[PDB]
Amino acid sequence: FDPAEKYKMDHRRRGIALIFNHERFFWHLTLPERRGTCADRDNLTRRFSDLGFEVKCFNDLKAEELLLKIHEVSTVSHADADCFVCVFLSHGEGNHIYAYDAKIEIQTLTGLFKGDKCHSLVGKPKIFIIQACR
Amino acid sequence: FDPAEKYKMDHRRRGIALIFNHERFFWHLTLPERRGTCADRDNLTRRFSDLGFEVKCFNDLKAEELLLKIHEVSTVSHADADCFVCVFLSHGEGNHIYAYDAKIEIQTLTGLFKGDKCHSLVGKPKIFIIQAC
Amino acid sequence: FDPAEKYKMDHRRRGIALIFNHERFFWHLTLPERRGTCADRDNLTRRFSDLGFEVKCFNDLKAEELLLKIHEVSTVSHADADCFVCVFLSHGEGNHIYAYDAKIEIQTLTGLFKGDKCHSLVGKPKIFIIQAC
Amino acid sequence: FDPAEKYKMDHRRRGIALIFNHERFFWHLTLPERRGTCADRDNLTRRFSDLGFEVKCFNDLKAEELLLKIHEVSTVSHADADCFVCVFLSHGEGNHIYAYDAKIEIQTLTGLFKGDKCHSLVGKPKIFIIQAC
Amino acid sequence: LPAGADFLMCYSVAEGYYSHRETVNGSWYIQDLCEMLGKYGSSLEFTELLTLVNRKVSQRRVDFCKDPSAIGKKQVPCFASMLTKKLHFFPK
Amino acid sequence: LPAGADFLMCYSVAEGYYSHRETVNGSWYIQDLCEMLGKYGSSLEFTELLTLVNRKVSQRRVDFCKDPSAIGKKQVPCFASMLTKKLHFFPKS
Amino acid sequence: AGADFLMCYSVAEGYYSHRETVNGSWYIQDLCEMLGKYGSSLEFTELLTLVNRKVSQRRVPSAIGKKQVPCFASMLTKKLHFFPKS
Repeated sequence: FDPAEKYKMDHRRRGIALIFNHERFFWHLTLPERRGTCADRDNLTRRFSDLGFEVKCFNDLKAEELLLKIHEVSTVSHADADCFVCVFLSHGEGNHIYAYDAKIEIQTLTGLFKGDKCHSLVGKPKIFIIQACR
Repeated sequence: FDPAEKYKMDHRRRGIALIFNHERFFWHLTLPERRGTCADRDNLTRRFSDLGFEVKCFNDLKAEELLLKIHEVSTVSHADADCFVCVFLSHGEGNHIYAYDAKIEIQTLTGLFKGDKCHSLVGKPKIFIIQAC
Repeated sequence: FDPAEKYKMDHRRRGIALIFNHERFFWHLTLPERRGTCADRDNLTRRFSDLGFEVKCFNDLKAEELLLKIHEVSTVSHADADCFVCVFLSHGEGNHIYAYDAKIEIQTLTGLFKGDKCHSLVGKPKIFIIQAC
Repeated sequence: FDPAEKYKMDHRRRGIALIFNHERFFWHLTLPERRGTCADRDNLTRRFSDLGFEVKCFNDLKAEELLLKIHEVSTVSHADADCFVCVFLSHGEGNHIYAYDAKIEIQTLTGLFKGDKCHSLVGKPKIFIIQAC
Repeated sequence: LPAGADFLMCYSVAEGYYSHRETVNGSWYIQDLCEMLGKYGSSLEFTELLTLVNRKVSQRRVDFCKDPSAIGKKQVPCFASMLTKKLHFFPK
Repeated sequence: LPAGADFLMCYSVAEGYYSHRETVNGSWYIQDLCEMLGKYGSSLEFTELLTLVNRKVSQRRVDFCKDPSAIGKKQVPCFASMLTKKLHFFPKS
Repeated sequence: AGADFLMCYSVAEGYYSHRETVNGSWYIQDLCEMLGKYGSSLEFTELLTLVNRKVSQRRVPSAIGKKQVPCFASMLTKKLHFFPKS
């Protein structure tokens, strides 16, 4: 037993840094809001990439590629990865539908990894970074 | 590889804590000097014993019972021990021959482990606390 | 900007380590539960005292001295204290009234210090340890 | 009294990293040694630069330029610097003259600053990395 | 679960997991917490200590051969920090 | 918030606190997270880094003279750990 | 010697320093390796203590039982960190 034990972070890859932008059901998007979202994504994309992550970005505007993306992340093997990161990004001052749809997505995204449902991530860090406002 | 790697300290014993007083060839021992040395010995004895060490104290006054003590500690197995501590204590503004004897005693005390010819302490910390002038 | 910055823990006292036991409306309480509760309270009490805490214990059995205890902790000063600890201990597989009562007690306990509603703890660590079902 | 007190490293600059190479009086300098010495200076220059240091390199081959370089470093104010670093580099196998000159050079470089002559570095870490044989 | 600035919420079991019943020795989470307070309380930063407790408790097993109904069950604690600095309990 | 073992849940704001609106530069929480990731990510332990993010963000204020609407309010982030070990992101060899 | 001095020695007394190779020397290589990874975070004497291990475990002439054992002497009064400057 060892108080300074660290997670083993010496696998071939770091892992996927998934970045999800919650965009659907949000109207009256101001210019500062639009370029801030792009600022947050780009900033997150740079910083995680430099730490060895393979950044994957997508949104919920289409819905076709949403399901195609959600099932892709479900079936991905992380056997050669150190960890997994998922950033959920959304706007403040959202309407009732927007906020509610956020919680469903957050429950779903993390629902895919709860109670060790992804066997290649067992014993490996699963970091979830959530920016939301009701 | 680990930068937080610690020495193994889960052995049966903590180890011996030798406390040596250099006294011989000191001819005018004042009251503060006498009590101070006692205060230092007692204080060290208390702190190291509470840390689990086995405190063994002695001086170099009686040369007959010194030689036996050096052999007493030189032949010891530290296999069941975490580490080894040795404190050398001598007085200040001592005479010429007193200071010289200190250096030879320190080189001899340290040499008993310094060549790595105490095999049972290999890979284990050997701590030497030295008070001299 | 110091990335190794630490809370200033140099006040005259560490602070109170409150140990709360949720006992009321529990009507089973077997031999292991009975003595296990005493073992946890005892174990907790010894460890926090060794870290300098002023340990305070009570339960919700007597509603009269419950409110008086709740009121005293609401009003007592922490200005000479480093931090504040509160430990909430409740049994397992209690009834539905027992479990619901626990949620209300936890919210109230944490609500006494919530936002920054207790001024002599502003900018000081507030530690809540919770065992429940 | 903080048992985890750190040096205040919040000045404008980190400070100077002095990389000195002892070359003079070394005869028959092998190519590999020339490459290794370059590798050490380069590696040291890269690592300290990334830690914020203004790295300054020089050797003792030229008599005049040496006196000018030591003079330059002797009259630098370290008021807005966190610390001072000096690396003495010298070749492994070298003649009695080479090894003697190294010793005199090391005492000269540490003789500056020492005690507390350099008042702008008083209370600040002074780090000497010494590779002699 | 409304908290506040400089709060540290330490939980005995995360949601969707099982809490081992009380024994004569106490509970798994408090025993381990106390063990770590005894050994590392004076020196370790407290969230690092809490992380050890997440490890010790999450690795505790019952004798599944004696009780096969317990198979699949483990206790995984959790903590939630709104601390803004490192927290140490150095001797006063 | 059903989360399993080895999870680390990082929140931009706790309950009963305010989120500063999106600007051209982005958001407070993500700016600071990213400033810290870029400065300490490859060296410090990740929960230590997130504690710095808790501080930086929670210390952020706005000009109360121009906008005295948002006064007496701050953004206080939070994180929930079910990690069993220290987490470092040292450069991969 | 001096107050707040730190003397980092490549080889201690009674021990042998390795030959200079084309890739540099053992001491500086390992020192520089640790600075690269641990320099911005770790306390510098902890970092020096790592170098003591790294160089002492290195091995290469019938004198076999042989290693370079570095040494550091600290007259530092506080912890030394090189956290990235603003």
